[PDB]
Amino acid sequence: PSVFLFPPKPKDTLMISRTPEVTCVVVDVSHEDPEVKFNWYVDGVEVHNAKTKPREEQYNSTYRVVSVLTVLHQDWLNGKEYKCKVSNKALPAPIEKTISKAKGQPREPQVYTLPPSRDELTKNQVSLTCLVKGFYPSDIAVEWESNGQPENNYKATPPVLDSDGSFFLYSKLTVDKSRWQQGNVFSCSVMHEALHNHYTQKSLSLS
Amino acid sequence: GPSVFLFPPKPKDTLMISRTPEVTCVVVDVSHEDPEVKFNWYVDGVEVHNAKTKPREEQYNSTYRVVSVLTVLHQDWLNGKEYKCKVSNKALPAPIEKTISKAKGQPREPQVYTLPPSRDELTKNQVSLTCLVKGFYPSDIAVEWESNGQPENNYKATPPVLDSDGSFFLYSKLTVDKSRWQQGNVFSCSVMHEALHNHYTQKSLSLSP
Ligand SMILES: *[C@@H]1O[C@H](CO)[C@@H](O[C@@H]2O[C@H](CO)[C@@H](O[C@@H]3O[C@H](CO[C@H]4O[C@H](CO[C@H]5O[C@H](CO)[C@@H](O)[C@H](O)[C@@H]5O[C@H]5O[C@H](CO)[C@@H](O)[C@H](O)[C@@H]5O)[C@@H](O)[C@H](O[C@H]5O[C@H](CO)[C@@H](O)[C@H](O)[C@@H]5O)[C@@H]4O)[C@@H](O)[C@H](O[C@H]4O[C@H](CO)[C@@H](O)[C@H](O)[C@@H]4O[C@H]4O[C@H](CO)[C@@H](O)[C@H](O)[C@@H]4O)[C@@H]3O)[C@H](O)[C@H]2NC(C)=O)[C@H](O)[C@H]1NC(C)=O
Ligand SMILES: *[C@@H]1O[C@H](CO)[C@@H](O[C@@H]2O[C@H](CO)[C@@H](O[C@@H]3O[C@H](CO)[C@@H](O)[C@H](O)[C@@H]3O)[C@H](O)[C@H]2NC(C)=O)[C@H](O)[C@H]1NC(C)=O
Repeated sequence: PSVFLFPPKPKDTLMISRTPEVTCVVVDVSHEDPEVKFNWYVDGVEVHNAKTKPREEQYNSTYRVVSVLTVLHQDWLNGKEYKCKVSNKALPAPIEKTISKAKGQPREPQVYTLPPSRDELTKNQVSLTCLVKGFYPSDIAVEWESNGQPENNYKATPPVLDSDGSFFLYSKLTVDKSRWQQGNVFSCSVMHEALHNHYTQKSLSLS
Repeated sequence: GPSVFLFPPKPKDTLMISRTPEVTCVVVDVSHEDPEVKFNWYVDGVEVHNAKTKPREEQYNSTYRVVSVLTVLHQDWLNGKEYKCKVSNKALPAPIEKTISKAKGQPREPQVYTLPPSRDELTKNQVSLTCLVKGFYPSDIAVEWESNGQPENNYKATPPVLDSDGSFFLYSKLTVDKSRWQQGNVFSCSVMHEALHNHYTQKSLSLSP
């Protein structure tokens, strides 16, 4: 029986309207010993608000059991540690796992929208690029939209370590050439702890 | 006990005829007492006799490490031939065999596009010159920057990323002093990939006053 502990999603911790959660997932729980007990601690102090799922049988004949703790946005961002302790009768000592935000001094992202290269205008679809650089830690959300609605066809690269020890990434949005040439506006919005109000937005249009 | 690792050539070694692509078979945790290792090599089942093994390197836990390098024809690797390394030893029951070959899949030509820095970046000491490379398959690729026929190395590239059509893209960011950009220097983004004519293409980027 193994334990895997998951941090909340970055967008959820950066935005007070959303609800950040840490998730403790226990796998390889047997039929022979099918009950699990969780104990949840924030900075070593036991908490009691966790919601545990009823166990679910997998295709491989084992059980999956999941416990979810809601965390306060500011506790996560302030580096508090979350411990999930799991007990089972086929376990000599219970497994403990501990998670918290990436350590290190935060650096603020610099966001740059780059139009498509002149050479790409011969194609039916063009590439609008969002350079997000100079940020730390790596946890970040970068999204594209137009007229306040999420754009369909894009992908970000993973964050990459830069020479100064900060991170960068690129997000590529693909749009029909006509939509660009008709002069529609597109915006890359970025969320990160080091941004004022955890949010900045940069637009990009043909002119 | 004894393990074997089989490594492939560096993409660009295979992509330029002047360079020497190698398949490298490394053997580790060879016993202190009965060490002698023999290397057999095969290309599509057919034995080849030009591998250059190095004498054993004794470690600091009474274990030997014995590397063996096989030079490979460029066009063989690109044409999907299979390279088998066979390592035998007295302390093995069966000799260990490992096989390796190029990533499969229909090749697709990368498209290459240089993007200048956003005007919002010109308030900084250093600016970002960007090369987008998309539509390529397989992911094996080399991207490099230069100026005035000297390599320009203050750049980092992203990993290849699977795009929404099965092809890969990546970006490579070059960082240069703002002054160098403002003065009209040409920077170029070299791309090397099996699906490009002559395995090479190059795109340039300069300031427009
Ligand atoms: C019966 O069925 C059961 C049910 O299926 C089955 O259970 C399964 O068991 C296996 C192992 O036994 C479990 O495997 C584990 O999976 C974990 C979760 O993996 C996923 O998430 C990872 C992280 O994702 C974030 O981060 C990535 C990079 O950092 C990003 O790429 C992601 O996008 C994502 O980012 C997002 O979140 C960030 C915050 O986290 C945020 O910043 C960011 O912005 C963004 O929002 C991914 O890495 C991972 O992807 C892997 O797999 C896919 C293919 O599916 C590949 O394409 C990827 O490249 C990658 O390889 C998943 O999406 C893992 O964390 C866990 O890893 C650890 O354990 C393994 C060995 O098991 C180690 O090799 C590994 O190194 C990790 O351990 C290390 O650290 C610990 C301590 O920290 C250390 O002790 C250890 O020694 C080691 O160093 C592992 O792989 C699987 O989860 C179970 N499934 C389920 C459904 O529960 C069961 O086994 C079956 N029974 C059998 C087989 O008998
Ligand atoms: C005794 O000492 C030597 C040297 O420290 C150890 O050799 C090392 O063995 C590890 C374990 O397999 C090798 O790891 C391999 O690394 C490559 C990276 O390219 C990876 O692709 C492989 O999958 C694997 O993880 C490692 O290369 C090797 N070190 C060296 C310098 O060659 C050995 O394990 C030790 N033996 C013990 C502790 O019993």
